[PDB]
This record gives sequence, C-alpha cells and structure tokens, in this order.
Amino acid sequence: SLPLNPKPFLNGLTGKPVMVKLKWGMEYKGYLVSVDGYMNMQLANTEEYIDGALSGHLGEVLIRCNNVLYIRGV
Amino acid sequence: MKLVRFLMKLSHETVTIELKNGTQVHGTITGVDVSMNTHLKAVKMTLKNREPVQLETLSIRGNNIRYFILPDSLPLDTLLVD
Amino acid sequence: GKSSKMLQHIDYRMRCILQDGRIFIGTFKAFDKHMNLILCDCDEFRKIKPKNSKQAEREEKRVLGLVLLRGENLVSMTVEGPPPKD
Amino acid sequence: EEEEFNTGPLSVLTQSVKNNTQVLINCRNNKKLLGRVKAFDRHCNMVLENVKEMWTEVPKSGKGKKKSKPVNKDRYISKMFLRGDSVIVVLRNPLIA
Amino acid sequence: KAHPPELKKFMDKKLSLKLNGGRHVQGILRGFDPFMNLVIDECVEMATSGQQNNIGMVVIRGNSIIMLEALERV
Amino acid sequence: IGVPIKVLHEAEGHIVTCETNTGEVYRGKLIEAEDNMNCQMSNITVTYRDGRVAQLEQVYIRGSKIRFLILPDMLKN
Amino acid sequence: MVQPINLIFRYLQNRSRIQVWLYEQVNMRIEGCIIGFDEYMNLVLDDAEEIHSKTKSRKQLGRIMLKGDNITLLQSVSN
Repeated sequence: SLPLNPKPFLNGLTGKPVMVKLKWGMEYKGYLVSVDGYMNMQLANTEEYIDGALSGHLGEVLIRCNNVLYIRGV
Repeated sequence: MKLVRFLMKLSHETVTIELKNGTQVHGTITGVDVSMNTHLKAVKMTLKNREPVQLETLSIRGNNIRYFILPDSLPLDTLLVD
Repeated sequence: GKSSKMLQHIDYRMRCILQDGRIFIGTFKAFDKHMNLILCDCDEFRKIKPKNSKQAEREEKRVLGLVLLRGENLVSMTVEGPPPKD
Repeated sequence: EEEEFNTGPLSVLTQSVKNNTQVLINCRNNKKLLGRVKAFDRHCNMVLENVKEMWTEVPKSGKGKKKSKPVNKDRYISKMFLRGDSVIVVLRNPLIA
Repeated sequence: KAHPPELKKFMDKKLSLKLNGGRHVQGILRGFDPFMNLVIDECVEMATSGQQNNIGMVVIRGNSIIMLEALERV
Repeated sequence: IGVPIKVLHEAEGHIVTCETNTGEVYRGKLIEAEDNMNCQMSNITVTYRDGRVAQLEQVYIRGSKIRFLILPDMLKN
Repeated sequence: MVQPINLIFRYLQNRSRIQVWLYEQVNMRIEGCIIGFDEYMNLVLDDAEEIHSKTKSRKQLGRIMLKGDNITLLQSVSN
C-alpha cells in the first residue's frame, strides 16, 4: 500500500534470509549482512544456487551492483 | 585506496596483462594513467588462438584491461604508500 | 603530468584493433578523453593484419576516409609509421 | 568513506587485507583466484600476491567432430592486479587460514 | 550539461523503436526524460514470428535503445 | 569538448555513414549530431548485417550503440 | 509531454500489474505490482513472478527488488 523504494526494501531486508540472483543465472541465498549504495552487498552463510539447485555454501560473499540482477525475500 | 597512482608509478617495469578477450601481452610499461590506461613499447602479445607478435607501441585502455601481473620482486608494499 | 603519450602517436599512421576484432589502419589525427580516435585515410581490415604476407597482405580491406573509432569499443592500438607531408 | 567501506560489504574484504586472510574472487571469464588481496580500492579493483588462479577448459573440437571434455587448470602468481569491472563476486571465508 | 535526447521533433509522432535483444516496438512518443526514458503511447511490439501485440503506453529505457525510425513526416 | 564530438557536429550538412554495434550501417545526411553520439539522419539508407538495405525518411540512432562513423575528410584539411 | 518517470510513478501509485522486459534477455521477463521506485531505476515489486516465454513457466518470488540496469522496457498488463 505504502510507497516502498528499493533503498528502504534493502534496508528492511538486511539481517533476514533473502536471495540475490545475478544476470549470469546464479543466485546467492542467505542472510544479508550489509548493503552498499552502489548496489553492492555482503552476505553471511550464503549458498550458491544455479538453475534452481543448490551447489555449495560459501559463507560470507560480496556481490557487486553490476553483477547482481535482482534481490528478493526468502 | 587509489590504485591509479600505484599503477601509474610502475613505469619502466616489465609485467604481463591478460584482458577480458583472453589475449595476453608481456612487456615493459612506459606510461600508466589514472583511468588504468597502460602504454608500453616493445611488448610481445599473443592472442587466443593466434601467434605472438612484437609491438613497438601498444596502448591498452583501462576499460579493456582485465588483469595485470607485475613482477614478484617489485616493491608492492613500498609503492602502496602515497 | 605530461600527457605526451597520446600526442606522440598523433598525426602518424597507427593500426588499432577494436573490441569487435577489426583492424583500422589510419592517420590518428584526433583523440579525446573517452579514447575516441579519428583516422584520416583509415582502412578497415577484418581478415588479418598484413605483416609480410606471402599469400596476401590485404584481405577484406575497406577504405572509409575520415573514420571515427568510438572509445567504448576500443581494445588496443599499435603504431605503424609516421604521417605524410601532405 | 572509510566507515562505509569498513561497515559495508567491502569490510568483508577489509578482513582480507587487514587480517591477511584468504578469499576467492570469481569473475565473468570463468576464472577463480584464491588468495589474499594486499590492496583494494573503491571501484572493487584489487591487487594481491601469491594467488592461485583456477579455471576450466575443453578441447575445442580437438578430435575434429566437436568432441571435447572438461579439464581443470590451475596456476600460481606471486603478484597480480585484478580490475573491479571484470570482478563478479568475492567470497571471504576460512580458506587461507 | 545533462541535455536530453532529440525527441521534440519526434514527439507526438508514430515511429518505431529498436530495443536490445532484437526487440521492435511502434508507437507515438508522448515524451522523453534525461536518462533516455521515453514514453510510447499505443505501443505495439512486433514479435519475431510476425505477429504484433499491442501493450499500450510503456516506458522505454535509454540503455537498451538501439535506434528510432520516424514513420511520419517531421 | 572532444575532438570527435566537434568533428561529428561539423560533419552535419554533408553525407556520412554510421555503423552501429550490431552491424547496421546507416548512410545519409547528418541532420543532428548531438554531443552524446546521437545521430539523427533524414532519408538514410540503412543496411543491416544480413545484407538487406532499406530507406528511412527519418532515423535516429542513440550514442550508446555507436560502433564507428565515416564522414568526409575534405573538411579536416 | 508525458515523461517516463511520471508514468512509472503513476503506475506504482495505481498498483496495477506491470511487466518488465529484461535487458539483453528477451526469453524471460518479470511481472508484478511495483509499490515504489528509486532514483537508480530500482523498484520494489510486490508479488513478483518471472515469466519465461520459451518454456511457458511462471516462478513467483514475492517481494523483489528490480535493478534499473537489468530492465530494458516496461509495459502495462491487465492481470
């Protein structure tokens, strides 16, 4: 109902389990540790998923704004 | 925090550079800019699926630069200070 | 500080290889901060750069005149020789 | 500039250069470099030393009928500098220690 | 600095636009923005099979804008 | 101001060609040469990468998809 | 003179289901009701669903954040 921008959705989604998918077809699912202003983010306890199937958990991972395509709640 | 000043201060040193297109080029860098543009002279460049060729002048822009490997004996700890 | 690396190859015939794979050999008479080059007497060849070719030295060579190479598709450049008097 | 770089995602890389820990940087070229970055920048450009670069390749029609198998390749570098444009992701975890 | 695109002569005229990925649309330009974001009123996207689907007025970004062709007299 | 943008603005009024990143080469009178590489021509002949050529009464290509441009070299000398 | 940012703000305030096409990827697009947008083209879509035209499949993800660089064109939808 209320107007939720992308910066407020990224600030409210920090600390919770979400999934950030990139343009290359892969995605990182995990807890959002911190976010940046240039679309960059750092997650803790993240796992990689390619084609809807999990491959392995890497822990903390940093995704840039150019490589990250979208981010949703999980 | 500014790597352009560290890249421009490495002139006269021999290093290799592998761009995003898969081609490699090893030679002595003569000029480094703030935008990562590297100009060298008398460098040997070998592309992907091609033979090596020597160039007396080669200027690669910073937008096409993928990775650069300098020498292991270079003072990277002393050159990082501004 | 000096910026003479772009002015040293200015007015001379250079052969630059773009990101698309073509080789444009022409007199580099114009430059810019975005790497946009101006080639007077520029010839574009996409087959191979002729460097002592026994079978052929010019394959798929097209003359353009005043060519304007965009800096967004620039990959590398090479010097061929000095420019003419005219 | 320093507080946003230390508290944001770059602080996850800040433990890699400040603590001398190992991290894996993957790019769009299908290569992964494992090692510690000695210096970093705001544009994601990094410079490290003693990094192990590993990737995968194929024969590329070596038999003559488009038949090839995947093969892993690895190499070491005593010093290297990777730009921030070609960098895709960087993961910091307990791998170098 | 920060000048917009030349859309004053093509504004309110039925023309075709080429979007990235081989996309083709046709509509009336109801206005433009400084970041290349234009408004296409009565847009009809022509698919690769030959059929055209009318989607109405939409917003086209300037990043994937290939080229515009005026279908009327300017 | 760049030398290439000044050459593109000075190239208006004559016939020139512009090839995009997808191989589409549009040749015609340079009606509008913006500073952002936006090239607007009138009655331009556009030839795609497949070889088919067509004529447009008014075409306008943005500067983000500009590959190269060939104008007359008589004005440079 | 109807600008694209004003039309995007009106579509976000109306709460209608809009479909966004991917930039350089036309085989799959997104669809949903955007609640708000940002200055860098990033929007917050509520009930987002990725629709692939090649396979005819729809995968819903919920509240998603779409970046302005990945979306090339955005149109309106009835559903």
